Amino acid sequence: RYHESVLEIADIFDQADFIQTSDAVRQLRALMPTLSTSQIRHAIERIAQ
Amino acid sequence: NIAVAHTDHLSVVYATMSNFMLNFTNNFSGNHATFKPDQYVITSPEGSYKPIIERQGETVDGLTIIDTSIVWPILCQCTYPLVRIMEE
Amino acid sequence: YGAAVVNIDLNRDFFDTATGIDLTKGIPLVQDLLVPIGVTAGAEQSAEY
Repeated sequence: RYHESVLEIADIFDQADFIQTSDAVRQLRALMPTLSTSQIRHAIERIAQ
Repeated sequence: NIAVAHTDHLSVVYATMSNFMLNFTNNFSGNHATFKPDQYVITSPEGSYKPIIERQGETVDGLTIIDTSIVWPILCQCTYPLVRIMEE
Repeated sequence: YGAAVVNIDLNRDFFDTATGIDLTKGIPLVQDLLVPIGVTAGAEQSAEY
């Protein structure tokens, strides 16, 4: 009898300069697709571009 | 870099091939500590005895020997549909 | 006189096409920044939001 689930680090930690955790940033993440490190890298390259 | 390809794609391919009609044996329980293959032989009182798994050594089929170094090209010189940015 | 509807939009003049943003649909829409993998073509678009 259990339920396996994902626990975001933001749902544990909330140190101010360490882990951004504003509800804004939270729901903005809720909008995001699942990500690979390559996806994130591509995003970073795009903002750079 | 490649981990999302293996987990989020290649694993599903394993899951389907896992059901193909001719994959009839059970190969591994996920427990290196205990697992042994089930072992059947055709056999008759009239004296015949053919094991289904047997160890005859290297054979012409070219499948008896494994080169583990295959991991290296996989971890390095091999691209994937999931990396990268789009690919159907 | 005769204005139909007055809306509060994001300012296209500030958030220019130079920002890579596109405000024509009513929302910011940056192409090819975040984008899901493993989805059929044209499934990327919501991420543009």
